[PDB]
Amino acid sequence: GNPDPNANP
Amino acid sequence: ALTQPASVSGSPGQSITISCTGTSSDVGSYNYVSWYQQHPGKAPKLMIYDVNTRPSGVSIRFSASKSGNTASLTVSGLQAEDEAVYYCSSYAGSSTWVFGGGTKLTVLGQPKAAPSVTLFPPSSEELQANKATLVCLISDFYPGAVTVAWKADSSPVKAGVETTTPSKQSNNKYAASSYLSLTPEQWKSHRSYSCQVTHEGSTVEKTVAP
Amino acid sequence: QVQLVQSGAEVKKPGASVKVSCKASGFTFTDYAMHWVRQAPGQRLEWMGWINAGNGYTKYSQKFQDRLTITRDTFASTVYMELSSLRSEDTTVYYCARDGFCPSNTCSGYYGMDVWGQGTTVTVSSASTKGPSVFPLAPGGTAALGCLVKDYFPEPVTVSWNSGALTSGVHTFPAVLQSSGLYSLSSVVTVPSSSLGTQTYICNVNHKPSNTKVDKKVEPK
Repeated sequence: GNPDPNANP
Repeated sequence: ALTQPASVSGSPGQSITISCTGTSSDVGSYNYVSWYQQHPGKAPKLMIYDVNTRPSGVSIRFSASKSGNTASLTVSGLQAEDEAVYYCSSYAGSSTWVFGGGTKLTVLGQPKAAPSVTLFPPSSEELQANKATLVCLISDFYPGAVTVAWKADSSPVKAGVETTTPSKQSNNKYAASSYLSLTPEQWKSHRSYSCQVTHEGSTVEKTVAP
Repeated sequence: QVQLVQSGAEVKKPGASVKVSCKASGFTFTDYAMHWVRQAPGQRLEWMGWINAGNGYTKYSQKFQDRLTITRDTFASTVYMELSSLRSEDTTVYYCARDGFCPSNTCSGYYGMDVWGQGTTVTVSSASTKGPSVFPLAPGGTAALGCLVKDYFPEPVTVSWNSGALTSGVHTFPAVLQSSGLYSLSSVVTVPSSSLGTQTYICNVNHKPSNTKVDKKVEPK
């Protein structure tokens, strides 16, 4: 589980 | 939209907390919760990012945390400059972001001020223009909230009323205006019209007559 | 310094489009992403979408997907938002804000809108430009007199009294927006009652969008 994902499109 | 209380208040030197409740899809899922402070007429300023990190230069009086789906900003040692609207935000997945509805932070302390009310009748010039406007000007009040009621003779009038939001004057008290639009014949058909301004439960009334 | 400078205010008809620019300086443009966020008067921030300044990939809020495009020009270090099929609810301030661009699979420390433009006001209304009608609000102790600046579009108007010579006791109130789409406001000055009938009081109204200037003497009836 990744609470700090890559958010950028 | 993330859910925040509409307002929070405290006295100088005290601490307050502002909650921001989302869903397990945003606040509950990620460490990308930020808080923003916005003063009137200016852009927001970042006060916290990554749930609890203060950006450079931000006062240690600001701190935040999260628990489950609720994030909380705490402002300690309240100062008058902290009066602002505060927003939380969160990542929401799929490269999207969501804001809270904002919380107005009031710092208690400012003395109470009763409104001054001035009521003007329609000018003869405007009546000749086939229009009639009564103008109720309300100034120098604090706190910044008033309600306005209009009467034709003693009877309530709701049609034709337009009232502005209270706006902060240069002296930090508030002003507002209320306008009643009528026809010229409605204006001349009554013995008087009144503007009634209620502020913290007390009411002032001004009356004008053709 | 590190800054974002946006283009100026716009007035638009329903169904038109508006294109706002945001020019970046002081930092390496393609290291970042840029959001657009907007705010109706007295209301919340609303996220619209963002672009990566380097690779140009975008994501829009589903609310805006049909009528919003965000574009960038790296050589000009500029981002653009274009919002089509405008409606009255698009009357807001629009802000651009810098955020991070992460190349990794884990991205703590990248996100947080740390630099904001100054905002661009967009007004969407069916009204056409129109100058105001100015009506006198006729008057020991003090008396109040004024002038009602009625039925104009768009904002703003300026009011002075006696060509700026009278400043004490002047209060110009924020405008009301009527259901006609037109604005009205009032300016009142409080004066010594004993001066009425000797001292002349003239309100000076300037509405620069309609190129209208009005001077009106206010006198007891």
